[PDB]
Amino acid sequence: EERLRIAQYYENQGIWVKAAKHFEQAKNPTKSLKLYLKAGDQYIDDMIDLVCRNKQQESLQQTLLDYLLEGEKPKDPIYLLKLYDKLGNIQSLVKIAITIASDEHDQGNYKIAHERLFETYQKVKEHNVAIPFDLEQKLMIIHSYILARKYLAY
Repeated sequence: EERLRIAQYYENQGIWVKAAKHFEQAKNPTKSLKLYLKAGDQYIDDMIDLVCRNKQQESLQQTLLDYLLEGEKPKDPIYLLKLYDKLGNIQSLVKIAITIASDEHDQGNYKIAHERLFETYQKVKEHNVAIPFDLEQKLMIIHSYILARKYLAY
């Protein structure tokens, strides 16, 4: 009942790492997302838990996505993909995964691209959504190249 005063007086003490998390437990999703916007990348997972806890609001996920779109340079795709999957949209998952896998394929890392495409294929299969043709075609081509290399090794 008295969360807001505790959070305010704790923020007035000069610290802002634990008071920001307290604003989350203050039954104030707006303040929660507003302060979590300025937090780090490692804290994002916790906000995803908040998405599991406060499904009424829709601005938190949108603004987290907006802040992470232009955040620094491209990062580990699987983190963004799993957080979008927890959000519940798989088409953007396939799109981003295909983009990153194509980048790796052009860089020459066929194994990493194949692994990421297989992971995306399995994730799509779990959600019972029809597998996009481009994803399957790229996975088949890379798998065929890997099999050809393995058979040439024999």
